[PDB]
Amino acid sequence: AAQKSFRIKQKMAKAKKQNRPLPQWIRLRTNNTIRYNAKRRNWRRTKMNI
Amino acid sequence: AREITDIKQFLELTRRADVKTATVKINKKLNKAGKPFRQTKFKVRGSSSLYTLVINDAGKAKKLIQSLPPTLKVNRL
Amino acid sequence: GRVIRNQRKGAGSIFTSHTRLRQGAAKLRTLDYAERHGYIRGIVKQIVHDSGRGAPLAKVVFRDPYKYRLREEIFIANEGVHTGQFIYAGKKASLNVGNVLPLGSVPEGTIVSNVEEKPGDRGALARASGNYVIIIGHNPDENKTRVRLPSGAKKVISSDARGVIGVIAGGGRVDKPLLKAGRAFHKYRLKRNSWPKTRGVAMNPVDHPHGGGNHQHIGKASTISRGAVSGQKAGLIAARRTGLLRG
Amino acid sequence: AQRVTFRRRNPYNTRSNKIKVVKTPGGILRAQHVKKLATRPKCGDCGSALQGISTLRPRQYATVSKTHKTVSRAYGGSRCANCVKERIIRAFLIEEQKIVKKVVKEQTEAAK
Amino acid sequence: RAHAQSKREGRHSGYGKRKGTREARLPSQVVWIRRLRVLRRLLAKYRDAGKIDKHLYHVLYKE
Amino acid sequence: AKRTKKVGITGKYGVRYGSSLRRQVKKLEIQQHARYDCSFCGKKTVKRGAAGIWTCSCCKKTVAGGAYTVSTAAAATVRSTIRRLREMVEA
RNA sequence: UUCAAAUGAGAACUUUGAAGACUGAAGUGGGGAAAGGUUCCACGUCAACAGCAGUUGGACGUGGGUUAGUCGAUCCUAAGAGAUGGGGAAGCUCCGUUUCAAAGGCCUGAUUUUAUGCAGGCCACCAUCGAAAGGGAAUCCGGUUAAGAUUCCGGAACCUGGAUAUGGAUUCUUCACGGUAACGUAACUGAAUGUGGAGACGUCGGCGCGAGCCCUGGGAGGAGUUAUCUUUUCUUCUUAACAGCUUAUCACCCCGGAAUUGGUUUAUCCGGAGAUGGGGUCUUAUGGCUGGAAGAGGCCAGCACCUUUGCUGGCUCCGGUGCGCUUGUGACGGCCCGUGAAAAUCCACAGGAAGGAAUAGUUUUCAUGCCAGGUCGUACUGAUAACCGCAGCAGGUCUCCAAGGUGAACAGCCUCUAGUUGAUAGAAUAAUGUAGAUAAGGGAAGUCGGCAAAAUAGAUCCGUAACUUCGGGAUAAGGAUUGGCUCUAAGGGUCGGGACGAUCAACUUAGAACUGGUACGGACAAGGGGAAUCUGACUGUCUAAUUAAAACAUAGCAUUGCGAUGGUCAGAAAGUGAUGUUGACGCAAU
RNA sequence: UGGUGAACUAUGCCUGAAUAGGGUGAAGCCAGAGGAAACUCUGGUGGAGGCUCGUAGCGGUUCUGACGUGCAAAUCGAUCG
Ligand SMILES: [Mg+2]
Ligand SMILES: [Mg+2]
Ligand SMILES: [Mg+2]
Ligand SMILES: [Mg+2]
Ligand SMILES: [Mg+2]
Ligand SMILES: [Mg+2]
Ligand SMILES: [Mg+2]
Ligand SMILES: [Mg+2]
Ligand SMILES: [Mg+2]
Ligand SMILES: [Mg+2]
Ligand SMILES: [Mg+2]
Ligand SMILES: [Mg+2]
Ligand SMILES: [Mg+2]
Ligand SMILES: [Mg+2]
Ligand SMILES: [Mg+2]
Ligand SMILES: [Mg+2]
Ligand SMILES: [Mg+2]
Ligand SMILES: [Mg+2]
Ligand SMILES: [Mg+2]
Ligand SMILES: [Mg+2]
Ligand SMILES: [Mg+2]
Ligand SMILES: [Mg+2]
Ligand SMILES: [Mg+2]
Ligand SMILES: [Mg+2]
Ligand SMILES: [Mg+2]
Ligand SMILES: [Mg+2]
Ligand SMILES: [Mg+2]
Ligand SMILES: [Mg+2]
Ligand SMILES: [Mg+2]
Ligand SMILES: [Mg+2]
Ligand SMILES: [Mg+2]
Repeated sequence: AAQKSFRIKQKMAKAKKQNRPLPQWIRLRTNNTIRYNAKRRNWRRTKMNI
Repeated sequence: AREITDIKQFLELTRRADVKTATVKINKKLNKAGKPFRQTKFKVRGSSSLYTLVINDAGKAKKLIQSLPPTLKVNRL
Repeated sequence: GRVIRNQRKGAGSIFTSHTRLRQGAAKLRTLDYAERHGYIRGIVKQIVHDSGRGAPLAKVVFRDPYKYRLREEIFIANEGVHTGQFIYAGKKASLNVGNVLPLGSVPEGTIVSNVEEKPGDRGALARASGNYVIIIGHNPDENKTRVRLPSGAKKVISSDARGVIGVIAGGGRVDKPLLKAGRAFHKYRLKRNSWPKTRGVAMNPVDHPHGGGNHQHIGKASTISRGAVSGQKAGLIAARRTGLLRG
Repeated sequence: AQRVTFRRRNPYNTRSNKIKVVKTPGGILRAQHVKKLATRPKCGDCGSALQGISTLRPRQYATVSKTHKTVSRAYGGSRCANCVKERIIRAFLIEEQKIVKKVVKEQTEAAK
Repeated sequence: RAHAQSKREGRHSGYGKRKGTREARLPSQVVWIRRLRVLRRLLAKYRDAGKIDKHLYHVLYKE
Repeated sequence: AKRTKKVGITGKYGVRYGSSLRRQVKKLEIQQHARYDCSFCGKKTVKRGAAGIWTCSCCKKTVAGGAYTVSTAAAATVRSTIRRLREMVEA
């Protein structure tokens, strides 16, 4: 809103830091079965609902 | 900012123990009939206010300049 | 099969009175020692309009007998009362318009207003514009006074009940036709949410006892008894008679 | 012609958000937010504006000296100098009338 | 500017060029206010100069 | 010149609401907008603020009166009755 | 939409230039509120996504970016919400918001190792939450980034809280003096308590004034046109918060005593309750001058040039006009059975409790000086792609600023500043379509029905019937005129003076001559009318998404109940509620 | 049976905001005329109205137009209030 509560800003900061692809070295781990970030969130597709 | 018209007041104001800097500014005010003259402005920086004394005569300008205290840091133009 | 409008009014959600602009409750002074034994003089500072009230209000200042200060009282202004007038309230107060006197301290035929039903209730009778109570008799044996009320009813009141000499100001107000819906609108937006009114016969049966039918008609007697229950009392409740009086 | 914008985040024309257009030393037009105009102090008796009292917003009265807020007279910055004159005359005349009233009462109590 | 000069010279003001009513183009109240202000200014000027006395001034003011 | 034959101030209402209602309103609006003698200062300067409130433009006296007239006939009768009763009690 | 160049493996779509257009200032511009949440910006980059394509992107990958004592929140209260005391409920919990309660904190004595000891009253206000548009302490200008700025830098201010010295002021008439007065000032003691003011308020109408804009003259620069004409067309010529002096309609004061009544507004109010007049006092909206401040910003001209990148010089001035537009404001006027918030907060006055006098004896709302001002928000979009609608959806979504012409006009049409040139394209012009049009003669014969379309249309001047609630009907009906050009007349302000003259300035109206393929509200824009019947009085309202109506409402009329131990209505109950901040000219039910 | 909704919409309340230019011309006021008296009349001024033409806004009459596997689970255009 450009006038946001600190609680909203803190949630937005967490979402911003979470918004990243899978680290590549994860795939090389022994017995790894994670292929991509399945919880990837984008601002044009899914709204985070506060 | 505040204008000072009394040279005696300006003299006491230049030694107020909180004023440290002053600026002497030269303005050309030229016209064909009224006056093509040279005006000087003595600006003293006080703690809360800037005091300006306007002198339209060069004789008084130089007298005040040489009457300024030595501890006062003076900028020209 | 649905809760009807007159039933819904009692929950008082959208049907409360609109009191934002009102000057305060209009009432007499608290009956104290000074009014009980002598009189106390007040000064009319203002005659002000009150939102939602036809009658104007007099704002009267009295001195506090026990602490150094002034006390404001909101009286209902009687006809003739003016700013700067002195008001006298008490047992020994004079018989002048605007003065507050016990009903036992006035002769028969006296015209009073804002009359207390019981001594100390600070005014309950003859409060609307142009209304008054007539003192018609005294019974000093039982300390009682007979009065005629605005409705024509005869009443017996304690002679210690107080009243204000005169008639409530603002009379003749209802003699002017409103002429249009908007004036009724502005009249009731300062009072409460009772306007406009939908006729029961214009509704469906679910909404009103008068609802429904292939013509608009009540279909059963509109005189409803006293013992009817909520949702049934729509029409002429406990009507002793109906129709135009004198043919 | 150069058009302007509100300088605060209030986008509505409320009476606390009034502006006027000024020209800056930069040569451009700019909005300037203007405070609500002050109301003159009024007499406590008649309600007319008090002569010789400065017109400020209520908090600004704590900044100026006493000279701006009063007049050199009884009820200086609260009454209008005709109401003060009326107060003086009414007080003197009613006090004299009280003396007359009690002298008359003392005279008429000697009839018996 | 050329059209404005022609309008000042009186052109383009015939019946075929007017689309608003006469009131809309120039209010009759504005015309009356100008006329009455001229008359009152003249009457006051004459009274203050002494060409007329206050009784003649009052009659002329009313009429 | 004569601008209306009979509607007077009710010409603002045009042709609606009916002639009888407009005439009834006419009488009360003429009363309500009339200027009245001030009993205190003696000048034709009393006008209605709101229904029942009558203020003099000079001397600033405000008096409680009728909704559309300064004094109602019932109020005048009440004043006469109160004066008669007070004088009878005093005599 | 087009041409060319650049880039690229690849260009209808990317970038640059050129051209052609559009939005045309209730914008396709510049900002914001809700909402979103990084979409902002840079670099790399095109597998997926983009109604085709793609080297581009609100995509993908990696990072950078949001700086406040003064802008908000934070504080106040609004309609309301809601603990406590207490009552109800098996109970989850419900009522109620000051109540049937033993419901608290101010100053002053203070030995300042240290916090208190007894004093004597001070209202009785009952928690708290409730507004990023209501109230409210205080900041502006210039510059600066890839992206931040009223927050950063430079300069210049202001408020609050605190501390505190000097100067000034005052005092041996202790707590100032002047003015007839309205009142004036650099100050010029003042507790409890009380009173008053500000905060603090509708709407509309014309009038006055201000500001910004619009228009315009002269001059000092720059650019365009220049076959011809054009002392020409375009453009720069600016001045913040704050401060000092000054400046006002209204209001008030002194003198004076008015009929031959006078003064006076566009609007008819005012005067023996003291007018006109003469002279004064005051609010400082607002404007002027000065400081701030030319040192800034703007526009140019000469040299040097990626050597941190510059340097040097000049000018930046003086006028006019107004039913102009937008906006602020003042004094008024109209309207109401409508009279159009509250609190925090600040100040003044009344009162007189205490305290205070001679090389520092008090106090200082006077000047200057010292210190500090926390927390959270701050990027961007705000929509034919950043919100909601399953989406990059022709829908929906609050608000500020608003140039020139035409014209009554924020209408339509064209243009300037700014912005955009986006929506798959190429080729060809069958039928049938959708949208836009035209039509000989007839003129509603069509059809359920003139549906649809056409006709009318602006303005000026003529001329207007029945009927009517006398207000209307009415633009009734029905006619004439309208371009261009050249003129003519009327309608003003100042100043001279002690009967006109001289100067300055608008745009309305009327008339005449001439003129043309008889055209002329030349595009745009813009009533069809009349005679009757049914029906609802009218204005208004409803079936969001098949019904706008004769349906609902309405004023008016009538009836019914009720005097509070009450009528009507609510609740499981209640020491519980709505009407009710009410009282028959009222509330409730029809 | 126990819960969740008044971000849509219905209604009240509180606090804000928004609404060109024209037509008509109520009261009040000023001047004048006719009349023996009653009294009547004219010209101005003024700017009223849940008046009127008509923008923005609000709405949704008709084409029973477009669309009707839509731009859209209610929209588009014109005509309208
Ligand atoms: Mg979305
Ligand atoms: Mg009804
Ligand atoms: Mg029905
Ligand atoms: Mg029944
Ligand atoms: Mg505010
Ligand atoms: Mg006009
Ligand atoms: Mg007129
Ligand atoms: Mg293309
Ligand atoms: Mg593609
Ligand atoms: Mg971008
Ligand atoms: Mg990215
Ligand atoms: Mg603030
Ligand atoms: Mg709060
Ligand atoms: Mg920015
Ligand atoms: Mg700074
Ligand atoms: Mg920011
Ligand atoms: Mg921003
Ligand atoms: Mg932004
Ligand atoms: Mg297209
Ligand atoms: Mg044909
Ligand atoms: Mg033909
Ligand atoms: Mg046929
Ligand atoms: Mg047929
Ligand atoms: Mg048709
Ligand atoms: Mg007809
Ligand atoms: Mg429907
Ligand atoms: Mg809602
Ligand atoms: Mg209307
Ligand atoms: Mg329909
Ligand atoms: Mg269809
Ligand atoms: Mg449609």
